[PDB]
Amino acid sequence: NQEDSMIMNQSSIDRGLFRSLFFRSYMDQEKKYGMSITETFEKPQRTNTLRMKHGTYDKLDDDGLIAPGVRVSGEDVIIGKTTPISSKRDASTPLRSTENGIVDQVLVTTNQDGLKFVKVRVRTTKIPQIGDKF
Amino acid sequence: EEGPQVKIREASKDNVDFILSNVDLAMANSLRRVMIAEIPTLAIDSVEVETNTTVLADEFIAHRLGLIPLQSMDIEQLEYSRDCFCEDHCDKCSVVLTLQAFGESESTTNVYSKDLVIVSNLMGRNIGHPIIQDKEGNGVLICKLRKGQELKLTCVAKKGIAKEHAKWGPAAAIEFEYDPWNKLKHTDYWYEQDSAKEWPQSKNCEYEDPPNEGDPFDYKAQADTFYMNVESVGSIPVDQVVVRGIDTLQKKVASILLALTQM
Amino acid sequence: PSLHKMSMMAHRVKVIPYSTFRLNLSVTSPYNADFDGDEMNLHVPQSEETRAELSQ
Amino acid sequence: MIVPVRCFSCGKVVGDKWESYLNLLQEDELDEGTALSRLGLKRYCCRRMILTHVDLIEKFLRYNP
Amino acid sequence: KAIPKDQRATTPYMTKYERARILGTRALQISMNAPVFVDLEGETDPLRIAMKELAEKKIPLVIRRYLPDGSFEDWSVEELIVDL
Amino acid sequence: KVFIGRLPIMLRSKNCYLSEATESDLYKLKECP
Amino acid sequence: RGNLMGKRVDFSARTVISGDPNLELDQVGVPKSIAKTLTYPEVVTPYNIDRLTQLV
Amino acid sequence: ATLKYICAECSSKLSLSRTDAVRCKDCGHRILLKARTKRLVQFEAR
RNA sequence: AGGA
Ligand SMILES: Nc1ncnc2c1ncn2[C@@H]1O[C@H](COP(=O)(O)CP(=O)(O)OP(=O)(O)O)[C@@H](O)[C@H]1O
Ligand SMILES: [Mg+2]
Ligand SMILES: [Zn+2]
Ligand SMILES: [Zn+2]
Ligand SMILES: [Zn+2]
Repeated sequence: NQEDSMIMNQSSIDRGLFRSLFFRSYMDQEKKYGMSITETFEKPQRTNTLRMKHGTYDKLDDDGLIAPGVRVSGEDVIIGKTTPISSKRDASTPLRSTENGIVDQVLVTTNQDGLKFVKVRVRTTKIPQIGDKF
Repeated sequence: EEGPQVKIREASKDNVDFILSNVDLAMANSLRRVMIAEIPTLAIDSVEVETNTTVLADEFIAHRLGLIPLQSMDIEQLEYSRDCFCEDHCDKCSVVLTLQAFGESESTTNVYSKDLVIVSNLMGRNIGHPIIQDKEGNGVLICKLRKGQELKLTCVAKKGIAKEHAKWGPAAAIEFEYDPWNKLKHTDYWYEQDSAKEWPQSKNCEYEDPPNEGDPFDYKAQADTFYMNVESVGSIPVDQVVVRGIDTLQKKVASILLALTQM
Repeated sequence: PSLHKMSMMAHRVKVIPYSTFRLNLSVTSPYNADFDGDEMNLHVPQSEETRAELSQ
Repeated sequence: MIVPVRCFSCGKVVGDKWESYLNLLQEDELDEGTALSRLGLKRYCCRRMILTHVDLIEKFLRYNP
Repeated sequence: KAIPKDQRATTPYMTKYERARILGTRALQISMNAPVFVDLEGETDPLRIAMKELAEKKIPLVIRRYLPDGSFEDWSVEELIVDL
Repeated sequence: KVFIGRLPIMLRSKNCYLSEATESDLYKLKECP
Repeated sequence: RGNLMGKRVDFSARTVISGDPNLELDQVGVPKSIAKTLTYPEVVTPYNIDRLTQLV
Repeated sequence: ATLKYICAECSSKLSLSRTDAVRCKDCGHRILLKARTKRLVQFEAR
């Protein structure tokens, strides 16, 4: 506990001392491109584009969205989206590499226009550890 | 009667005051540590969630379920899953609890330690029953629901120790004191005018003689006589937090002998 | 900062648990480090030649 | 936000002691220092648990879904 | 220009920088599977072997000490005093 | 008579819905009192 | 000053620091995760061949 | 069995497919939530 | 907008 550091009761931490909830909302929307060229919220496979993320697409359901129960981890794809051109380019939103947790709330709405708008809240519990500030 | 002596000052369901005499401090303390740290208990260690419409998070509730004290009377006739030969768990190594609650009422529907139901076979052994020390017989308040707020969980309680997680803590605080009159000079009182005035007198001062000023310093004097209070949580009864502590420490030593034998 | 010859010193690795770099307390003054949430940088030499420079 | 089971510091079960502490205050018109003490909470670690709790759950319960 | 052996006026002692550069160079060489001029008495670290070569004074290298004008004195690691 | 653009309203101001709302209303409205 | 005098570099790590009375003045506590990332390029030599074959 | 989406306010189950209108089958409010997995979640209680 |  020398030079501005402290000793914490590991026992207390187990009992719930200083534990916190951490949330984060990843968001996306289907974009329409003039000539009725829309993006798709779907789980993509190979199909001529091959331009997809290095992590699992398997946690995604047929709507290109993870169910609100699922444990997510690396660069697991949270939102599945595609943009074809004159075909499935990948526009899939992966969980911030540095993070992990459990899918908390998925929200499927409408844009001010009329496009498919999506928001994904992910939740983790942060337990007091050695380098933590107080 | 034998080597180190014991004299219970006050006993109850969940607290034992006693005076440990004819011992070394290093031994009273080693016993102190064991009672906190190394006596096995049963505690929920796996929570599988089916439904939660609650205002609380799956893991927040999960954390709470572990801390709910369970019957660990016959804990010795249960295996550590680590040692048990199954894929995951079984009746030899675990107790399976169930919790289902729904807000049928308009008023806030509560979720208690009692609402847990054993679904596994207890092999006719006193284990897994949620400890209810409560006046109205409810035990720990896990949660609160409103209307369509539902909760569905399956819990696997397992044998474990405090060193792994404090939820397997068989005992709450352990009172420990020696030399209420500081005759050993194991402390040096911080004061302003008078140490004797500024510092409160211990209740244990009554069970030892005052120093008497007109006496030289007893350097030969060693520490024996320990005023202790062991408090139980419910999992194991007070006497057994003491006894099982003594037995745990004893086995811990015996292992060293056996280790030397294999060598 | 790194206003010093001593604000960059060579150390012996000690692989350990938990997520923080651990330093001896006496070494605290040359770096001007404290543990109110300070972070530090580690640089690994890739040569047998550069390693010597560091140790020597 | 919902009464902690067990005192952080010593581990004494405190999860049951909430509903009663609130009754001893309303129904029994008692002061906090007595109510806590009647419930057995003697060590200040145990006392702060019940005394300094802010049962936020009750607010969250007030939202429809 | 290159100063002759008689006429050399630099230190008869090896510099902290010279010693370091020699140990480094020899460690790098030993590590690149170069021949070792000492019995490795169970030795395996090329730096530890380099210290042994410098101790037995069996390092076949020369320090070319340049002067500000461009001239230089050549010194054998054999002839350089190691009070370092 | 004629539409001349849209003005961002400050929450809890006279022109905002919540100004006149009761605790019970705000809770319905999914807003923290 | 941005890309020549100073540069971003590989074989570099950064975390929070904490003091340790059980570390020697000259050592540094390196979190396992950091050690499992930072790499040193060792040459296959007869002296190390067996050791290296094991780390691989 | 199976309830694809849940309405954010009235909490009524919706169960819709791609191109089936992002709106509630009673009230308006285009909000819609996802309804948690059948693949069940398990936590170490520590 | 924050960190030593
Ligand atoms: N803007 C800045 N630029 C560079 N270094 C800075 C800086 N601000 C702070 N520091 C560094 O951080 C050190 C600590 O400053 P502070 O965090 O404010 C605590 P303190 O002022 O040293 O007093 P204390 O040790 O009694 O608590 C400084 O001595 C300095 O090296
Ligand atoms: Mg600082
Ligand atoms: Zn088993
Ligand atoms: Zn306490
Ligand atoms: Zn609706």
